[PDB]
Amino acid sequence: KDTIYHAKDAVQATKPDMRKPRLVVFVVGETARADHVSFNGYERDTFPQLAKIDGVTNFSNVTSCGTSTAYSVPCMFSYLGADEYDVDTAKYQENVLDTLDRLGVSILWRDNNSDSKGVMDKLPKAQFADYKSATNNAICNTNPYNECRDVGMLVGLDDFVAANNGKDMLIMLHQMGNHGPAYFKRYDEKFAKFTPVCEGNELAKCEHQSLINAYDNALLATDDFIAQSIQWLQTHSNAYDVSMLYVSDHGESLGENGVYLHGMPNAFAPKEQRSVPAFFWTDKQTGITPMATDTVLTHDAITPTLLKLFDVTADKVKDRTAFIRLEHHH
Ligand SMILES: OC[C@H]1O[C@@H](O)[C@H](O)[C@@H](O)[C@@H]1O
Ligand SMILES: [Zn+2]
Repeated sequence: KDTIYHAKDAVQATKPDMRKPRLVVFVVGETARADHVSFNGYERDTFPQLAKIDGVTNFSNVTSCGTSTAYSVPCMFSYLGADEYDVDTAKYQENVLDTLDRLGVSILWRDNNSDSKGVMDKLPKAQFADYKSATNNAICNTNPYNECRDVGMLVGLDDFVAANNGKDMLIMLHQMGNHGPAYFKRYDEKFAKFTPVCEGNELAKCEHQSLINAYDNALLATDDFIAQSIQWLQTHSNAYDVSMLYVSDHGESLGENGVYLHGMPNAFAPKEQRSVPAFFWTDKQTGITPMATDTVLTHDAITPTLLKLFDVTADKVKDRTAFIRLEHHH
């Protein structure tokens, strides 16, 4: 079907031959709950490595648009926003990646989760890569499950930067993250910090604390993946203005009222399935400034954030709140 347009007015105010090119990693998270983030008040240190990195902003009031991967991911990149979003027609709308690609930003999507749920479908096929494959992902033999790890998506990104030398670049890394029910499979042994761990597939039959322990160990591995993603960006900070955005697609029920996993219709889904973490990191020289940590935010903030990071204006989101501010200190 023909593409329905939303941002044909979009203009990029500055080009990478007149200022530093910009390089952004957007980590599309999976199944992570805001209330299990240390920064949000959780009594366990689930993000020790991010805690040591300067310039990380944690956002304490972020609500997902939905409770599943197929529903939330397209909306996260949409112009319609959660209130007018239609999952069944999202694929035919111009989305924020379409706009950025059209204006010259090089887009890459690596996926260790499933796929882009239609978001990459209008862009050239080679700009999407399946990193659940052990012949794309070199980090699948570190665990007895032979499960490919999110950090494997960082291997060879330097090839992409070199192939796009001096251009603006936006790289999506779609995480396996905290996907259940087998939380215990989601992390290598070095992250088996909270013990004992539920290693059964029937969650209600595990002792509750052992389920929480497995879930929190999986968060430690995501803390590590985000920290290494920032470290990778930092190797490019002299030539590029580098930033990292993380937002989870939805949360997770962990036995409250006997509910497990996610995917429940928004009308009656419990809050645990909607309250998600978000982090923003940027290098000091970029001039990008985060919004207040307690700003009331939703997935609708993602599209204007991605546009602002590349100096793009679009009428459709002119009134939207982003994760980053409009004002600039000189
Ligand atoms: O029930 C169908 C859909 O309803 C939405 O409100 C939820 O966010 C989705 O996860 C679900 O798939
Ligand atoms: Zn998901």
